[PDB]
Amino acid sequence: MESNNGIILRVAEANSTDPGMSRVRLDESSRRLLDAEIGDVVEIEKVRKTVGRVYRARPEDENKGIVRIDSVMRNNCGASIGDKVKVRKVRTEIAKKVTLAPIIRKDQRLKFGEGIEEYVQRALIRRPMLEQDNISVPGLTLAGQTGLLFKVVKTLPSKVPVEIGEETKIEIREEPASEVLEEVSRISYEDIGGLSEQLGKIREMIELPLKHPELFERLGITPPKGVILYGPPGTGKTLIARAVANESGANFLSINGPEIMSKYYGQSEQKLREIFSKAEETAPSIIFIDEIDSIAPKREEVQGEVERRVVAQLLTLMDGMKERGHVIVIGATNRIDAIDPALRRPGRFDREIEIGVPDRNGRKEILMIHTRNMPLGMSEEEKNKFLEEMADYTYGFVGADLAALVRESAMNALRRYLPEIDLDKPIPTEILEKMVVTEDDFKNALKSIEPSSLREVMVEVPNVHWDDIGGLEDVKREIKETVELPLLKPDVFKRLGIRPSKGFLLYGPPGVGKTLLAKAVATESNANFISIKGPEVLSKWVGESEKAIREIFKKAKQVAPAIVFLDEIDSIAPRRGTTSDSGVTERIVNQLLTSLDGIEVMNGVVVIGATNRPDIMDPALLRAGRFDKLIYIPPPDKEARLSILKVHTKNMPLAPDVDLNDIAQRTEGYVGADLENLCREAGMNAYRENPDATSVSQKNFLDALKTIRPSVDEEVIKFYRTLSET
Amino acid sequence: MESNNGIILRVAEANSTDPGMSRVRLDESSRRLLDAEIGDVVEIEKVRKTVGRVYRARPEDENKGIVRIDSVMRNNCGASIGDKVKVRKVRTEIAKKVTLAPIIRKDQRLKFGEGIEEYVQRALIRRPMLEQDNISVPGLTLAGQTGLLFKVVKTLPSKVPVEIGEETKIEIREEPASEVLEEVSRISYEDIGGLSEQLGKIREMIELPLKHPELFERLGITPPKGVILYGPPGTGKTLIARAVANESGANFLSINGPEIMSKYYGQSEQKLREIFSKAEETAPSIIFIDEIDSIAPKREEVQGEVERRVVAQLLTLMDGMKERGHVIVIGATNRIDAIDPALRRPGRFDREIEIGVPDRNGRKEILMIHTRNMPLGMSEEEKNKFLEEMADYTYGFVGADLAALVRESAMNALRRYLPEIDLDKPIPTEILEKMVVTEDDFKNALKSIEPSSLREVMVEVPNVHWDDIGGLEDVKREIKETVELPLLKPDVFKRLGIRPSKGFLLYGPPGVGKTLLAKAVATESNANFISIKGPEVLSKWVGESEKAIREIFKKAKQVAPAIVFLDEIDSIAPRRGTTSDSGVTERIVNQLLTSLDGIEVMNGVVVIGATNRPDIMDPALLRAGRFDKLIYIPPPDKEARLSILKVHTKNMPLAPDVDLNDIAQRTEGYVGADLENLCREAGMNAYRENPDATSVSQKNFLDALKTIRPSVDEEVIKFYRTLSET
Repeated sequence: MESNNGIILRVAEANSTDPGMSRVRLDESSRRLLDAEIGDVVEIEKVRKTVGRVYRARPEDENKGIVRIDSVMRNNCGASIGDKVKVRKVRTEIAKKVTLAPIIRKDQRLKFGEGIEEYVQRALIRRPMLEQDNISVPGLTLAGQTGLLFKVVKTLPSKVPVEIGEETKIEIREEPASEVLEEVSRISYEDIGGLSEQLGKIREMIELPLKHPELFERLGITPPKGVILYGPPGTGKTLIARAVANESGANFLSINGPEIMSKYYGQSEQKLREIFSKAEETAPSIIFIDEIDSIAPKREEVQGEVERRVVAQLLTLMDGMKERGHVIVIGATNRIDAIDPALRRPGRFDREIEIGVPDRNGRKEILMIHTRNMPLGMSEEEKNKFLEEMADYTYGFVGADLAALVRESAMNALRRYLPEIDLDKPIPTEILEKMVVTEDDFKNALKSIEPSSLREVMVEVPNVHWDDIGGLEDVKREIKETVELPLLKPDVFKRLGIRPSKGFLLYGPPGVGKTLLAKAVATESNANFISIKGPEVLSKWVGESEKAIREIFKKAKQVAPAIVFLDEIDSIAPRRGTTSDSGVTERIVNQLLTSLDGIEVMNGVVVIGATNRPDIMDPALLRAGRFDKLIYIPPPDKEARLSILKVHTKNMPLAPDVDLNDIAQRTEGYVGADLENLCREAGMNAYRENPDATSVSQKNFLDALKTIRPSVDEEVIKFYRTLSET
Repeated sequence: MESNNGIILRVAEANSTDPGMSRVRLDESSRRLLDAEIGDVVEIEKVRKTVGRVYRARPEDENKGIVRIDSVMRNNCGASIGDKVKVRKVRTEIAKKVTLAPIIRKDQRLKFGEGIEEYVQRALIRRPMLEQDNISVPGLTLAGQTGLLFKVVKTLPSKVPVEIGEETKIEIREEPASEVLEEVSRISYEDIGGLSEQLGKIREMIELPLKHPELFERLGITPPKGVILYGPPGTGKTLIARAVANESGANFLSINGPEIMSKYYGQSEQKLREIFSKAEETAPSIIFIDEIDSIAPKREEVQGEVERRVVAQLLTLMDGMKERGHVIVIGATNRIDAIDPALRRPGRFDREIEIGVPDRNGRKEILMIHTRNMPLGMSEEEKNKFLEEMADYTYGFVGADLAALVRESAMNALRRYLPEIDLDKPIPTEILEKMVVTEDDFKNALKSIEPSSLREVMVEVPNVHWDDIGGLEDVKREIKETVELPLLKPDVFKRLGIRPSKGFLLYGPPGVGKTLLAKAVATESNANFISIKGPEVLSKWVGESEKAIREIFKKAKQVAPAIVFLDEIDSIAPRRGTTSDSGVTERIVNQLLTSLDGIEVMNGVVVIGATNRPDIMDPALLRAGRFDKLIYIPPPDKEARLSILKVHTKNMPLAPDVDLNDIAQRTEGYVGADLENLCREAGMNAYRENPDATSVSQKNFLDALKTIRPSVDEEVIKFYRTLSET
């Protein structure tokens, strides 16, 4: 990694795709170590003396220590993670003409198209080029068209590494050419969109079984056997295992279930045994069984004992290896519930990896992986497409869905462009210029979408703060003491001999904006936001997943610290019946008690219940340890309402035409959720299509005032006041 | 003990690993009978006329006739536990130069002698050594490498024992040490701290077949043929057996069934015959079948000719015993009902053993086995390496989880250490010196885990006494005569005509601390505790474990004297529709009724029911002969409530200005739960919620009065009484 840089620099993976390639991100403080100015061309040289020369370029968030590098340069130079390099300031000259040839292995005799306008011109923008070095220019969504690998057979400035500005003619030969360098179809970690933390968390964790073979194979420590993967597919499960294989240098051997179901009675097992034994003798290699869940579900529900021994044998084949051949059996599955206890015991698989559906941050990264093969990407075209925009329309979808989604974006572009022009056997050059991906390609691609999976609550943080919602400072001032302090002050409550409580219960009028109260304490904690809505219980009540509902806490336990917020969950108790068809409880209700009582009072997880109809609960949540603290949400008052109105209403334009005091007298009946609606509705009455300098007017508030009904009654406020007594 | 507490003694194992491997824990009289006192280095000579020196040490629980000593010195000399030893105090000698060599197997040429400064130079601890001594030092990296073993090839003083002072120079010649040996890495009795009574039983069972100096003619007993193990495997389960072989010095054979079941019809049998034949030349030896579960599962479920011939071959192995050459048969399975009736009966397996799960303690003694190899001799950080603080957190898991947990703990530390430094081919000293353990990594690793516990009940005895909860001296005096006396005075009963009762049923308001009432008498009875409650019972229902309900009594029966406590048995009957799906009855009650009638009270079991509403359920549990005495728990009262509050206030700081009499008299319609929360909620007001350093105040108990509200109504409290009258 780092020698105290300026010569040996730590290599990282580009968080962007970068313009072209040779553009390489460095830090101002790091740029002084090699002593040059941005825009300069520097050459990085390392083991094998395989080289490329790149640009000194901007940082973004970069720590002083890293260098964001594209895997293309790494693949050409074969750079592993955190390698050591020799960099120096080099004088780069002007090219005259460079003779290139496509890779026949990857092409298979397809593209004769003339790329002087497209590939070449793109290559004419400030790209250093090396003779006898294979380099690629991305872009061009698939017609059969990618950034195509071009090895330099000759450069007119013979045996001189040179840079191509915009004058020179790059030479497209199309002549067959063969090299040793690997087909880049074998991927890199960067090719996996995933997430940062997730991919990283999995990266260094999947890094340890190998670590790296080069300087350290095994001296201290030791391998912890195999690995397991969970969850539905991301960009892919086979891709994650394969990306680890390619960069690591170990051979990649795919073992799947259907191959075992193909042949029986020693035909598959001997074939599987041979491939297993062949993997070690051919090591380094990666042994990966995806469908093991299908072959080894065993609760003894399946049949064909001869089939059970086969996988129970593959388990015995693993420990037959000393871990001296440097190969790992990597498992994968959709669910951990399917495992046989044999897979569970250490010595076979002791490692656990959860593949979750990447958040918008991940889908934002997946947009880049696709825009690497196609135009129209953020900063790729000078017109900027902000990645959060496209992510706004992707909900819980994965890479395979985004790919299929982008595949349709291009397919539509194809469906429009090509058929109207049709085409012939030769691929014209013109079609590549006319080809333009449009923001509509996403629109028409979004027209076909669907979730394939069952919902399981996920982490997030809002922007809410105490000021973002007004009123009720008394309960608010208490929430600080309840949640934040046990996290920041675990050692205090020991000296006090006072044992805190796990969680509390918010109860008050229906729909006070109770969700906002959770979001407020959520952002404050700077932790993850987990809210269990009724509909989620409904959805999980249909699939008899009430089991899964307990993993929501388990998930909260592993991702801790987090705040698990239970909304309306109380309804489950009376749902079938309170005492009617069930006495105090269901099998679902006890699950909350199991996880809540089992976990310690002070942990990274914070439990918050919310019920605005608190009596229909069965007593379980009321008893000690079961949500002890009873927190009542009283309705806002004339000052809070005035204070809640002023906060939510000033997020848009405002004018003296409507004032806080006069409207406050008009609302005695509305909670945080209702008040914010009045502000929007009043603005929906006026319009800025016809001239308006403000989004609100007193006449408009009076219109919304008529629409909304002061549903509050001192009667409905009495049940809570009387109920807290009973 | 041993016949002589003087020079001649018996050798016993160190119960705590301790730094004292080179030290020896020595009783106060045993030293006096020998000679001198604490502070003297001693020379020990024993059977085989091999010697070693050590430093003595202070007793705590020791009895004169045992000197608790490490396996290192014994394994170095090669001695087992129970051998006779000649100990004396001698001169403290010193080495001018000393040699040490690593093991070949452990190395495989992986360490060239770097590390001299971090280990040995720091290893000069004034630990008495011997000529050609084999010394073990802890250290290095973890991820699961065990203690670092050295052999002394040379000590510059010619053929004399020495103790290591802190000056001397040291030689590492990169020379051989041993390519073969019985090591501490090869496991020992000490490495497992969970077995206490079980390990004891195995001794008479392994010894006599190994024989031993004490017994040959074998009065009574017999050469037991086989052994069976139970419980989740992988933690000690596989290690226990191979540990009995290493310490017994017998010849060990590990058997893997699926690799035997690999071959069919005559290829497998000869392999089995060879494993058994192999045990004949080594007879007496150790046969261990881990896969017996998979080898003979057949209750008539799975068919085929192979499983009957392989077991029949195993059944043939039971007849092949000459009994003068007797070899041990050990096996591992997750239950007894899994194997086949032929093997269950004597003549093949006459010994069937349950291997349980560790307690917070039991897990703690598994930690020091791991901590032995962990750096940072002691922790001032948060949790001291007196390990009480680390062990108590978890609901608890087996050693494999702790191993993988601490295995990843040192890994989390490595993640912060190594990736920043990385390394080159060599591993210098400073790197090993800089890195040390940190408890936060154990917590970060605690967040990545799984609850290996599936369905089961660990038992214990509580600390609750009658002082923890006061009031109702009549019921307090009643539970004593009902619980204790059946154990203490069953004979007084028969002479005068009364017979030991069956059980009694507690009932009263919810959350009065009724869960503590049983724990209170449980401490007085000094018996084992069992809690039968809904979340646990329903957990059996989810897994259709109802048979296990009977196993709880049977398990409480083998570990008896024990106490079983049934609360929440309410929720059991109605939730299946006591009156809804049947008239009064369900299946689960039959399990309790069947098991309740099947057990008996001379087995050390105390049947205790607890019910909030003794009506809705079946009269069986209510009728006498199942639950005899009926006990109503009335609500706390001022004078008793006062004492209970005095029990709470002595756990936290206190001020004179607060008086428990007045507030207790301001409190009405409350159970013990509200108050134990009250005192806590009050203390929160004074010190932290109001951010001061100060002890509580009367306003705080008044502030809690505003927070707390009546729960139990005086009218229903009368209803419970009238309800009981009927």
